[PDB]
Order: sequence, then structure tokens, then C-alpha cells
Amino acid sequence: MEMEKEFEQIDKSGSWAAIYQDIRHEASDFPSRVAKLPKNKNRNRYRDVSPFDHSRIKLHQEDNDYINASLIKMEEAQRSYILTQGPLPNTVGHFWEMVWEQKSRGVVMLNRVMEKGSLKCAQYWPQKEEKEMIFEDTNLKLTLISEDIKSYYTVRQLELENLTTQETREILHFHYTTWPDFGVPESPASFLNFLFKVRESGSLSPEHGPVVVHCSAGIGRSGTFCLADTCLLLMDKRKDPSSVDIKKVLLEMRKFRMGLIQTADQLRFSYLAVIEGAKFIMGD
Repeated sequence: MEMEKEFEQIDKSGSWAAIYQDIRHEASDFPSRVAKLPKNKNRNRYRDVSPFDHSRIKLHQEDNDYINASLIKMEEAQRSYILTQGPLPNTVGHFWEMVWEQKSRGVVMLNRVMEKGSLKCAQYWPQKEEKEMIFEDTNLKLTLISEDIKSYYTVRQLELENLTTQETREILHFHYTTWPDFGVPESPASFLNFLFKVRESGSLSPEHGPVVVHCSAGIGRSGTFCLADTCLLLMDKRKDPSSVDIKKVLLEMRKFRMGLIQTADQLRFSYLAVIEGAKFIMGD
């Protein structure tokens, strides 16, 4: 069923909450035992958001290999993503260790550091060229190279140096700065423009490690980003684009991380974004 008609059908009948609860009921449940070990309590932002054991990213250290991050591997679309929580004061060094070890080219940030008057993640990158950051626990240095501030997003060039080997790499930081404190955006136009800027940079492409994408918990806005990207790519690849089933794609992605898409409003917004974005994929 063409999702555009499915969309109007749900909208006229006002059944978004019912559709969303069906997804919640059918979603996978896999163990997350490592996340729940007592030694890892201060590595998790939210008690009820944890990576599954089978898909968690492991840090390359013998001490404690745990970070709240998951590998979402989409086999038909040939895209992979790492979804993670906003870094905590005690995990900013682990976060950049992961970026280094997984060979990522881009980081996608979908929240502001403060929202609703409370801290949603640490200030984990430098704000001034001449004030670099050193992470002593993981032996990395991070420098701000350039910043380009636009109306709906900011793009930063960063240099990450492995101080053990003196290798350096360029990392691109894509920061969507205008998602509202409550609800979802009225139009998907600026979010889609942002997605296309990330694509154009090479950060989603197979010559690099998976993009790292985060919000506060790494499941809501972050899930919207990867769901929209994968659905648009499938509509490009298949003979029959109307065969792409966004609910089935979402359930596939929830095999790799719990809770992706947090509200019925986020589900409706994801439909809207794919419907409007397809009017570039299909040729218009």
C-alpha cells in the first residue's frame, strides 16, 4: 500500500496511537545483560534505555569494554549506523574512542546541550580553535578546525588525534539545532535538507566506518534520522517504490536497538518526511 494513502487513512481516522502501540507490542526483546552490570551504572543516562548484547559496540580495552551504543546493520539498503546516547561527563573519552576505533567519518547530533532547562548531554567538543580538548583516560586530542553556522544546523570540522600513535583524522560534526523542545517539527523540509547535507559529505558511504548518530537517549530523534534515510534509499533501489513498508523497516531496525521512535508524533513525522523526500528520489 502506497504509504501516502496509508497516511491519509490513519490521519482521517486518527489512529496514530493505535498503530504505534502495535509496533511496541511486536518489537523484539533481546538481553542487555552487560548494560545492567553494577560497574556500568554511571555509563548509562537512562535506566530504561540499554543496548542489546548481540549488537552493542565494544570498546577496544581489556578494562571495561562497555558503551551505551548499538550497531544498526541494514542488509538490503546496504547502510550501517551507530546509534548512541548523548555522552555523559564520565563517558566523553569513551565516545571519541568509539569514533576512532570504528573509523567513522561523521557524527550527527540532533539535540541541544541544554533543553527544557536541563542538561541533555555533555559539552563534548571544543567551542574555540585555540582551546583544544584532551581526553586523558583514552589518550585522544580533539581540535576545532572550522565552524559553519546556518539557520537550521551547524557543520563543524574537527581533528581527532590518537596521541599514542600521532595519527590524525578529520571528523565532520553535523548538528541539527532547531528540533523543538516539545513535539516534532511542523514541516520536514529542514530535517530533510539536513539529511541530504550529511549524505553529500560522504559520512554515510561504505568507504568509511558507520556514522555515529545521537540525541539525548539515542532512540527517538536518532531513530527518525536512520528510518527516513533507509526508507528513501530503498525507494531508490527497488523496481516498485510503493512496496517500501515503513512499519516493517522500523521493526527490522528495532532488532538492533530498543525503543526507536518514542512517540506516535515521531512516527507520523517519519511518514511525512519519507513521503516528502520521495518527491526528489523518484525524479521530482
